[PDB]
Parts: sequence; structure tokens; C-alpha cells
Amino acid sequence: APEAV
Amino acid sequence: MRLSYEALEWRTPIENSTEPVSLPPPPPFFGQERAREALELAIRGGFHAYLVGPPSLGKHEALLAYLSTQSVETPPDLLYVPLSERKVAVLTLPSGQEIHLAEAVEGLRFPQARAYLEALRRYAETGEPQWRPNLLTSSSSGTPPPIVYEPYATAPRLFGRLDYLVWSTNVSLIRPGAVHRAQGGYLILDALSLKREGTWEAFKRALRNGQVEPVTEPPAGLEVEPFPIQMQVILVGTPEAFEGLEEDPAFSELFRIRAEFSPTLPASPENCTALGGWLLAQGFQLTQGGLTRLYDEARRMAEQRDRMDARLVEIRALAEEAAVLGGGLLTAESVEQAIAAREHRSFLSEEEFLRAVQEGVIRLRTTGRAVGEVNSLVVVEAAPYWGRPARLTARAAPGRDHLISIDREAGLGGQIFHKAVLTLAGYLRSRYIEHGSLPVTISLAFEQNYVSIEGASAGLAELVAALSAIGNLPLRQDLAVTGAVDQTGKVLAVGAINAKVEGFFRVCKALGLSGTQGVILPEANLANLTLRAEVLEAVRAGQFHIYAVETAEQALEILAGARMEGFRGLQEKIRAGLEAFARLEEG
Repeated sequence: APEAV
Repeated sequence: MRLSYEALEWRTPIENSTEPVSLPPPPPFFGQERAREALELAIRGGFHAYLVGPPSLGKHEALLAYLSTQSVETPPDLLYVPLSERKVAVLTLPSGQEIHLAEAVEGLRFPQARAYLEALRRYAETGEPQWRPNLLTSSSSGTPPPIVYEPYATAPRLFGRLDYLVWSTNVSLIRPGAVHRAQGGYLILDALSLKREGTWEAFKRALRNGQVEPVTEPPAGLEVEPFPIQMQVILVGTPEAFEGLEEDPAFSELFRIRAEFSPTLPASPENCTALGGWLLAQGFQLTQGGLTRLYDEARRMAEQRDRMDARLVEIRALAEEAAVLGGGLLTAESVEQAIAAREHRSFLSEEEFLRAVQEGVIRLRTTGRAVGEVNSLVVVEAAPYWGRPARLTARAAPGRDHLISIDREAGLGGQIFHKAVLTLAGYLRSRYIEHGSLPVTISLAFEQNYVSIEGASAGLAELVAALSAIGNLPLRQDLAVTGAVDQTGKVLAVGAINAKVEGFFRVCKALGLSGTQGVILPEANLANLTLRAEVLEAVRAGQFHIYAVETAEQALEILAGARMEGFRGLQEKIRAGLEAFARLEEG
């Protein structure tokens, strides 16, 4: 899955 | 600043944990004043309204309970009477009075039924061989008022249907729909359904113009006269569910009263107590310990020491799983284990990740020191949103004031990510000016990142790595870092702070705790720390450490084990690095 910072 | 265990503890102390709870049910809309007062006005003035709030709030349940307590005048009898053999009208008589009209007709005094009786007059005048009132509804009190919740907003369910007796039809084949059943009371519908069924426009025409047409089949139709609509409509939906609708100027005209639920409530004894009563009303056998744990999970679901999540149906759903684990009983334990079991049920990806880390397939450091390297912290955007550390490298070379985000050039970094990098660059240029423009090119890479990454929360990690690469400053690999930074180098708040912290702790634990591992984070996020028991005890044991900072330089001092000043401090080494880079660049 795409990742947040 | 270092955050002690004492500063970090946020849990409610438990006294007499197994004691059964006994508390009265809170009133509907507790902790939701705005929504209740908006709804109150809507009732008082007869306005249409919409209830807006995120999913799982219990908006529907609160609504039906509130309307249960209401009182209206007993609803009129409601009927279709024919005005012709191809025409019918909607009519109200005072209540119970249709059966006298119906039976009088059943032969072959009611002022309201005039036009129907006039046209009720030439079988004898032509031997001419369908005419008796069709009762739709009637009730014996307006307490409680009519309350019709039609979740499935199709044309037939809203407006009733024509049946065809072979094909012929007449008045008596007309069935009512929700709109008819809600007369003199409340009709509740879901905004999403009105959209998905395509019935919004026909619903407007009923409200605006009184057009309520029974659904036909494409032989011959009765015309159906419009009538004055007597009902209060209440829409229910998420904020996003209402934006399709708000674009239509008709929506704000029709539904004037917004009743908006807060997604959270103040974390207070009065709401804890109200939560207990509500759980008892639901049928749970609740202990003081069980209530206290659910109230705290609600604070943790909110990511706020001082607020609790308002989604009563989420809390009830967790309570239901806890109850099964306590054999019918809602105890502290049952709740802790139910929370732990949800995590385990969704743990496969982290177990895979941790295995990969332990195998060296992903290369991560959690001890020692290294130049131009930091553990930053990311969140995997799939529920339940695990945090993980991500290794970030900065490399500095003599060049022409360039900061290269490799992940953004490769197209993995999003807009807010790009913005974070440009902000750092603005900081660095304006901060180090003695050589004119910066005499370095700096490249930043999230080392084994194969996926898209978005947000500003890597700002701090990137900037400190950049400074480290600039001054050749070894940084601790046993502290992970998270924070955004502004153009002045101050450290700003980030999201998902619990997941981020807990995710580094999980990799440190899997690689064996050193006793010096920790996280550096924004002081601004102190109110958001609602850390899980296991991290709290490790901090209490001196096995793990949290630092809160307000500036980037503060973070660099902790990481490089030194102060910016007291020269021999980090600032002169940074300046010394830049001087070296400038000389290689020019001479």
C-alpha cells in the first residue's frame, strides 16, 4: 500500500 | 525535552475493577449539543433538516430515540378518492371518520369529502355498468408521531405503486409509499440512497410541488392529482454523502437545518459515565474496569488525551467482541484482549515485514551511529494503519545549491512531500549564506521504498540527515525521527503519532531492545500521545525513550550527541563542511 509520512 | 513515563501515562486509573456498573441511560444526543439544538429548532419550526456526521456515530439510533419522545396531534385519515374513472386525489379527513364515509358509500355530513361526492353522481340514466375510498393510513394517537425510516429510497418505496388486475386498474389498486405513511410526522431517508437510486429529483418535486405519483408499468394510467405535503423530512449522511446534494441549490433551499455531530467528545467523567449507562441500556454486563478500558480506547481511537471518539457503534462493536472473550462479561481484561485480538487478526503484513527485517532482506539499523542516515517513520495506508520505520539517507557533494529528493524525481513522492523538500531547501539556503548560494548538492533517498509516499512528516528527518551529511556528523540509529519543519526550521505536528512510535518500538523489540532506543517527535504532538501499554512500560523500565522538540537543531543535538554551540559544537562543523565543499567547488 502507499505510505504516509 | 525527555518525556518521562509520568508525562506519557494517560490511562485512567482503575479502582474495584470487577465491580458491576449501575448507571441510568444518558439522554439521546449526549455530548452532541449542536446537533440536538439544531434538531430542536427543526421540530419547533417544522423545517426539513439533515443529520451529518461520520459513519458509525449512531446518528440513526439517536434520531429515532429523539423522535420517539415527541408528541403531535393524531394524524388525519389518509385516502385516495376518485374524482373520475381516470382520476384520483389525496385527501385528509379528521381521524376515524373515513370508515363512516366508506360505509355510507358502501350503501351508495363530511364537508371535506365534497368534490368526491359531486363526481360520485348515470348508471340509472344509461344502464352504464372502482368507486369506494382507498384508505392508506390511520392511527389512534400522535404520540409517538409517525416515524417512517425508509433506508431504500426507490420510487415505489417513496411513492407507492399501481397494481393491475387483468389489464385494468382503479383507486383500490393504489398502494402507499413511505411519503404517504409519514404524513403528519417524520420521514427519514439516507442521502446516499436518494443518489444511488436516482430519486433525488422526483423527491424534490414531491416536496416543492406536491407531485407524488404511484409507480406505473410502461396499458393506461390514472392521473393522480398533486396534494399539499404534510411531513417533516430528515436526511442522514456523512459529510461526503451531502456534497453531491449541496451542489444543487435546491438542497439548501429545502433542508435549511444542519444537525452536525462532532466526531469526538470531551474526555470527561460525565461522558465516561454517560458511556456506561448507554452500554448498560444496550444489554451489556459491564464492570468498572471494562467501562474504564473502553472509555480509554475511545480516547486512543481519537488520538487525543483530552477527547474521546464519539462513534458509539464502533465502541459497541468492540464491546461485543470483548463480551465474548469474558464469557458474557465486559471486564478490563476482556477489552484489552479484544483490542489485542483485532491487531493480531490484521498482523500478517507486519509479521512479514519484521521477518524481512530480521533476515536482512530489508536493511535497517537500530543501533550504532552513521553519517547522513536516520530512521524516519511512515504509515502504511491500509487499515488498521501500522506504523513502520523507513531508512533515509542524505549524501552531500560539492555542487550548485541542489537538494534532490530522489523519491519525488522518480515520481514516488506526492505534492505535500515535494512541498516539504522545497521548504527545507528554503531553510538551508537562507540559513547558510557566507559563501553565497549553498556550495553543495544534497540527495535524499528513502532507501528501500518501492511505493508512493505522501506528506510533510519526513521534513525533520530529511533536514537533520542533510545537516549530518553537510558536517560529517555521526547520528544515532537507535532513535527514529518524525516531524514536519517550516522555513524557519521549527518542528511542526504530524499525524498518526501513536502508530509511528509503536512501529519503531516493534522493530526494536524484534531486533532485541538495546535499552537506548527511542523516538524524536514534535512537542506539538504531546496531546496526541496515547501510547499502548507495552511502550509505556518500556519507557517506565528505561528501555525506550521519547524526546519532544520544537526545532530541527534540537533534534540534531540529540542525534549527534552534542550542542550547536559551546563551539566545539555542531554549528562550526557544519560551517566547516560547507567551507570544504565551497573550496572543492571553486578551486
